[PDB]
Amino acid sequence: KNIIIGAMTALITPFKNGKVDEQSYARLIKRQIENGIDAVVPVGTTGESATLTNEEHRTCIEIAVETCKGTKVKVLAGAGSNATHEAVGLAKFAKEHGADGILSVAPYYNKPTQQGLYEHYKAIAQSVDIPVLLYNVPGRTGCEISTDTIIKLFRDCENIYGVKEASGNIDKCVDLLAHEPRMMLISGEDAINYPILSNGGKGVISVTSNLLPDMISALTHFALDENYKEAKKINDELYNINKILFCESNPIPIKTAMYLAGLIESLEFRLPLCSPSKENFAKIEEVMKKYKIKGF
Amino acid sequence: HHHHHHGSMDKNIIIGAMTALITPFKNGKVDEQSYARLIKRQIENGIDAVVPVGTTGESATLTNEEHRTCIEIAVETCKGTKVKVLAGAGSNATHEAVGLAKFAKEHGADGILSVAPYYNKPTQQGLYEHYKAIAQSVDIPVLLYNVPGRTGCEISTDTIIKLFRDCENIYGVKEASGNIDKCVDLLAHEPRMMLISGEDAINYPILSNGGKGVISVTSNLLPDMISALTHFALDENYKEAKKINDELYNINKILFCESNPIPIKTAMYLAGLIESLEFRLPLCSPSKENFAKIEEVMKKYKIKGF
Amino acid sequence: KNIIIGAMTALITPFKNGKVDEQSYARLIKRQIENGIDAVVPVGTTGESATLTNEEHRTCIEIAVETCKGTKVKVLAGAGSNATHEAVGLAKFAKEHGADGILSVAPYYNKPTQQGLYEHYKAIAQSVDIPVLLYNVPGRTGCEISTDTIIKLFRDCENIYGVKEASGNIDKCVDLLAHEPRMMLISGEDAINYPILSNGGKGVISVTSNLLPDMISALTHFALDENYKEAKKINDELYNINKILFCESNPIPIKTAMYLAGLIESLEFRLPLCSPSKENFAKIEEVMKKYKIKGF
Amino acid sequence: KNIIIGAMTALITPFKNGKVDEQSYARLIKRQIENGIDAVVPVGTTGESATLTNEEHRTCIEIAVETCKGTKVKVLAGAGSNATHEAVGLAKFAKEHGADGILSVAPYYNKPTQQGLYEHYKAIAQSVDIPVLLYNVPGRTGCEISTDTIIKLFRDCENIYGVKEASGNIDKCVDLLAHEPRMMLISGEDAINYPILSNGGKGVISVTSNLLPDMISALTHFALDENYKEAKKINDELYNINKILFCESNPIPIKTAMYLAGLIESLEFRLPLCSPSKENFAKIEEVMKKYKIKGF
Ligand SMILES: N[C@@H](CCCC[NH3+])C(=O)O
Ligand SMILES: N[C@@H](CCCC[NH3+])C(=O)O
Ligand SMILES: N[C@@H](CCCC[NH3+])C(=O)O
Ligand SMILES: N[C@@H](CCCC[NH3+])C(=O)O
Ligand SMILES: [Mg+2]
Ligand SMILES: [Mg+2]
Ligand SMILES: [Mg+2]
Ligand SMILES: [Mg+2]
Ligand SMILES: [Mg+2]
Ligand SMILES: [Mg+2]
Ligand SMILES: [Mg+2]
Ligand SMILES: [Mg+2]
Ligand SMILES: [Mg+2]
Ligand SMILES: [Mg+2]
Repeated sequence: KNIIIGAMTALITPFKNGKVDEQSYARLIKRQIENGIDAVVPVGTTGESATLTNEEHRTCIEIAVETCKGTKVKVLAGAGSNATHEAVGLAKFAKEHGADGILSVAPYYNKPTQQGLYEHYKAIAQSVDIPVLLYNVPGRTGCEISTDTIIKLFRDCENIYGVKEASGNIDKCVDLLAHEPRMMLISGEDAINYPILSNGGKGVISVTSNLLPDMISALTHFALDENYKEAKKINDELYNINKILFCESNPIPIKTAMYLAGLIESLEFRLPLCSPSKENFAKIEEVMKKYKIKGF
Repeated sequence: HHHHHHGSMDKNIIIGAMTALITPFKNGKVDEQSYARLIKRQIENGIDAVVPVGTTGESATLTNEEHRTCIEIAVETCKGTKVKVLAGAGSNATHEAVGLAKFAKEHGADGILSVAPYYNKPTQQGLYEHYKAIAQSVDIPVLLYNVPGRTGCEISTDTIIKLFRDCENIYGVKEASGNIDKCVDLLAHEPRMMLISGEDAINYPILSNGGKGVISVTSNLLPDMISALTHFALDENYKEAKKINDELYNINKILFCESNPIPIKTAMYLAGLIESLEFRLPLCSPSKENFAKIEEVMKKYKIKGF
Repeated sequence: KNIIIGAMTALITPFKNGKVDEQSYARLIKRQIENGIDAVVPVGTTGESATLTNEEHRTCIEIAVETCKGTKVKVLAGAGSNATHEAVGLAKFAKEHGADGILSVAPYYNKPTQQGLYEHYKAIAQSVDIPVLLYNVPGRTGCEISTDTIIKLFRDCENIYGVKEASGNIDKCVDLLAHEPRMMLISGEDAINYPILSNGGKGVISVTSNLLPDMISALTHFALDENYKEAKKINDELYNINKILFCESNPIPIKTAMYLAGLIESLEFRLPLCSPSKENFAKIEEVMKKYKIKGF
Repeated sequence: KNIIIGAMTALITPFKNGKVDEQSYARLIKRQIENGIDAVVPVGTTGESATLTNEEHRTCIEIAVETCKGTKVKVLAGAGSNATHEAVGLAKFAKEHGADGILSVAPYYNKPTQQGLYEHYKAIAQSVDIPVLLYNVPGRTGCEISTDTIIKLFRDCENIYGVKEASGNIDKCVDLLAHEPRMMLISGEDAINYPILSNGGKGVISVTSNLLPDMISALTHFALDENYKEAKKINDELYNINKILFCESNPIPIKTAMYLAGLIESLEFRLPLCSPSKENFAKIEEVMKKYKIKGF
């Protein structure tokens, strides 16, 4: 099986005058590459998938692919949708425009059954010939991909090689790798990156790495080298910033932090996302003071 | 200039017994001629309003063109009758929801339903700005829609009341949260709003506390019973309304043994009201066990034909 | 069946120098009788069941029985326990000492199965010949008595006549009375007293009635006569105090309010229960100013 | 601080004819000592604390103390209660009768505030001079000891040295040891024993070790010696039995399994606990067949 693992960043999407700032997007991706990141994920939840147009979603995949040329860094394109026909179209676009793989979030809002989830992902995997990583985040979608469904998809479909888990459920992470140890479990919760890696997870798809790419990369690579002491030391040091980046719904805090660090020009969202409360803005600024934030 | 005193300024409303219409498919396309026939069946069985393309209508998997087409068919079919069209126009992107709202206005809908943004979990401030922009885009009634089990977010009682008091067109909320405490909270602090039940099994408890209508899944199958329940309740004949709500519990519950609208489409198919048990992925046929369970509950109810 | 319905009060237990103030207990119950209450419940959760000794628990049942002699008010003695042999002993004491019926909370902490709950209540009901009211409060016990178990118990044991529901689940209340309309459903959540009664419930067991017995009494009797408009008006007017009485864990706010109204001499709890925060103390006082509180 | 760490067993309490089988209890403890277990915990939830009399609870502490005398195995006596005066009395008994420390579950059913929890445990810790381990299990108690309260108690009272966590929340486990790495975090959920130990936890209090003391012992000692690969291997191999032992509420499955293994003479509980369902009886019987169960 082809795989995409290691330290990965769920990229924020910067706006200027309501438009995607395509030149700041490329600059932010190069900053990730230059700080030890193994792959980048354009247009996930962190990238404001919901409020981009279909053209804008596709444009950001192209920029990521272009920016990573000549490097070892891969593009795991965000291509999920709650409509199977939309998700297949995004999968085919990413394949035909040079992405190395795709991420595929579980359908949100319409709550498919486990059978429907299996048929949803089977259609996606049959549409392309590049790796497909499942993405489970029940707090946002309203549904859960069960362990049985995940494992069945891993064994029945060639391109499906693992799952990104954002469920705060370490028991399920043990369940997954105890019954299918060949799968690639990827952490989708920054605060518990180390516990997932220490149980055999093979990477992270990170919000914090937008701000601190070198620290997330070092944490992951320490763990992959079985230097558990050093990986845990970074995970413990990062807890305070990992928590404050979710005081409000992601990506509101991380964009606030990137703005306070001078890495994005303006603190701009697309509705229904908005600026954080003045209280939480001050809380984020205060937590940041304990970390050394790399520039460009 | 904006202000905070819209509560008692005359708000156009859409209340009574309302149906969240299923969307029939034929060879993967919207069966536009079965859609019109089903809406006419609703009109002839005492329903006061219809809601095209909600969650029950598989809004998520329809294209933008198909979503707009189904609103047009509903508007056309209810012309010359007392039945209103409350167009489903929600989106998790504010610019999409504004575009749908303006479409519904410009093509003759009587009002709009607007679900709270799903998946991206906006803050209460974000929800306020989301709804504020939608309501300022049109001049027809806007009913908020709270269903946290599907969206991942909740519109607070405080936010709902602020929107009611700050914007002219927001006139109430459809609640699908299984939280009768919140329903008491809403009408005790803002009794001028229209609380609409979005949970069939508890239609009567919501109406008995001052709710003014239902937006029902069960009425797809049994429109006469849901309409009679509501009109009994609106006339304060609570004994007869409760008697029907009790009779419908078994079917109200079994219609969610799997995720709506999988059971209701199965039942409409078992009743001969649609030609195919067709969904758009990721939705699918129910399990064989749940199929039998649905068939088996239906037998105790009288289902009106065409 | 023989039943105990209507407006009922979950009595607070006052302490004086670390012992139960038995003369304040009697004075408080007499205040309930004179303000339209139909029954009183000694030693529930509100009465600090957990921290009373077995002798004090039994003494408090005795005081309630004595005080309601010669009146229309009944005593529904609190007799629950998470050990069946303890719950049987309390039930038999209540019977032998003149209680009109018993309330029996579902076993807490040890989480029995539905089969175990059935055997638990069957042994209790067979031990006495007075009415037994089940009590479901999953947020405190960790278990739920299923609708099926409640209906089975109602139909299989002669003296079990209903359930007190404190689960915030109006769907379950419709389920209960649609499938077994002969049972007595009793509200155990003050804020939704009117919605439960309007669906056919026949009474409440109230925390707020400790402070405002006349208002809860009028609400219940209005509703039982199908004067729903007048009952809803009181339920709506009581929402603010109904909510603030749970700003902290019951019975901390209600005992605070009774002290703030001068109805008890000292604001004393038994650890692990404690006085509320300074802020919540002031918040309860401010909500109270909007209500008419009867004295002695 | 004095501490009690390592691989520990939450002992089942066998009954025979409705009484505690005191000779089987001692025999079971000797089996634990002989399989590398570092300490035993009499009368927890697994020991049916709720349904034992005050005298039976105290007797089982005495049997554990006597059976482990002259050996290296410690006794961490279960002494919790939802009434502070009861918990202090149990704590003093354990001290006066030779226990090495005490475990003290957070108060169940009456839901104290964080301030009440602090005063509850401060009173317990001041009553004795032996180590005190807190016990958080919100699914059974209805309350949670916050990270702040645990750390404050650890820093303010000499005897309080850690917490047994049974909340399925690895984020909280990272939170605890990142802000107070000197405390002893003890796993209270068998399925995730290895992830908690891999983050710096120093022991387990196990249900599964009743049946497989050698395997739980080996898992813990592998982890404490930083052989993470071998500890994970055992944790992964134990997942199936760890899960089936909670198909129904603990200790119903574990007693069933001990009965099926011939380690106790009768499968009898005290109401409200009861035998499992017939299908669940068969399910436990299977999972056991994949494991090698040591005898006496
Ligand atoms: N509002 C749409 C937009 C999708 C286009 C970007 N992926 C959704 O969240 O599904
Ligand atoms: N999957 C998209 C499609 C919307 C198309 C119009 N109903 C969504 O649910 O937002
Ligand atoms: N702590 C004991 C007290 C029993 C005394 C009677 N309520 C319990 O909660 O079960
Ligand atoms: N049922 C009481 C009795 C305890 C006696 C031994 N701790 C309780 O669970 O607290
Ligand atoms: Mg995706
Ligand atoms: Mg700046
Ligand atoms: Mg006409
Ligand atoms: Mg909508
Ligand atoms: Mg107000
Ligand atoms: Mg009781
Ligand atoms: Mg008791
Ligand atoms: Mg009258
Ligand atoms: Mg204990
Ligand atoms: Mg735990």
